[PDB]
Amino acid sequence: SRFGVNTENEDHLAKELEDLNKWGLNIFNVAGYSHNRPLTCIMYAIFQERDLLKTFRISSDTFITYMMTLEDHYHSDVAYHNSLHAADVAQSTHVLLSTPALDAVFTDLEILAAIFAAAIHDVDHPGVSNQFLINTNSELALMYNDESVLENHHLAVGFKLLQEEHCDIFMNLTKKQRQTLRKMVIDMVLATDMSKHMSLLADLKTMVETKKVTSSGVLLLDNYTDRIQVLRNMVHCADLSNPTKSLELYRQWTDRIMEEFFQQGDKERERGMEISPMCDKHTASVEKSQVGFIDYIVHPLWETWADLVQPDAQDILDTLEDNRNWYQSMIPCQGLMEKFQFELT
Ligand SMILES: CC(C)(C)NC(=O)Cc1ccc(Nc2nc(-c3ccccc3)nc3c2S(=O)(=O)CCC3)cc1
Ligand SMILES: [Ca+2]
Ligand SMILES: [Zn+2]
Repeated sequence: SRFGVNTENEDHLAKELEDLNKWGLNIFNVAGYSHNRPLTCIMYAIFQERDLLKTFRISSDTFITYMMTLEDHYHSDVAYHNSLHAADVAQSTHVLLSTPALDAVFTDLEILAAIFAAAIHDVDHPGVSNQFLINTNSELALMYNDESVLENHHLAVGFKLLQEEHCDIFMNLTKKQRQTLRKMVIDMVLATDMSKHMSLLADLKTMVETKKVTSSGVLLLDNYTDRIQVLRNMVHCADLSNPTKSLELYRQWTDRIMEEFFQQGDKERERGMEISPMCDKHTASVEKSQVGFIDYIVHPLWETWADLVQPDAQDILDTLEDNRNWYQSMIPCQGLMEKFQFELT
């Protein structure tokens, strides 16, 4: 196929894609059967399922041309922040959009924006933190004044690529649509910057305290401000959903991010940086740092999300608690979480 699917596993892929609308889709199998084109292959599936191609007159050719281009701007050598992660965040956002509490809430344009935002949110990620780029006086850091450095970059590159030959998937939108989508996308990607987590969660907390549903139990959002707030927390949840997938999947994610963190530690050493060495793979405690990560970041976010969508996210929340318990059981320089927390300042 134009996708990279051999006639061999075209049945394998279709069977894996039967769970396109599920939390337990396995995005790794999708990349195996697509020749490492998971982002393009899953985005195509998502757009078909939602009938977004026809709603917005994005021809297949334009969509595939843009997606394929987008996906090549992810770096396959970066262990976690590659096209598989982006594939996963998009597939995950696709599911969160369809939870019954969010049944008919969002316009097609809002759905288009959320999922697009998920696909581009990490494009051209060099595999290092914002703070690394800051401390090295990276051109990117200078360009965005050390503020949401990479998040700004992802947005820049994701829009830039619309301009390549037959890559403008938004060309048949009206001016008004394009301006609304853009503003929403910008707002969701910047919302994936971790130093904004706590302020993000502090507003989601509020939203829940005065939430209303229809007689159908569909959450009620009557002005742009509310919808974009839900949308941006949705994307950030998606971004932080690894620990809520099946233990088998979660551990693969953790393995990947730890490789990327350690690979960052090697660059810090190599380049002789700021005397404050992070722990290496012998000296770190990865398990302890996970439980630290889930208690401090992941669970408080997911618990508040589950509140908003009561009881839609319960199986998610229970799987989170099971996984926290598994990492918990496996527990025996500046540590991972110490380095994480210190660099929020
Ligand atoms: C901590 C440094 C290295 C400075 N990095 C950052 O601030 C950027 C950053 C990038 C990704 C994460 N995302 C993740 N971060 C962690 C983690 C964070 C701090 C201490 C120990 C672990 N674990 C996981 C993830 S994940 O859900 O992606 C995969 C599953 C486990 C957090 C932060
Ligand atoms: Ca990011
Ligand atoms: Zn991400």
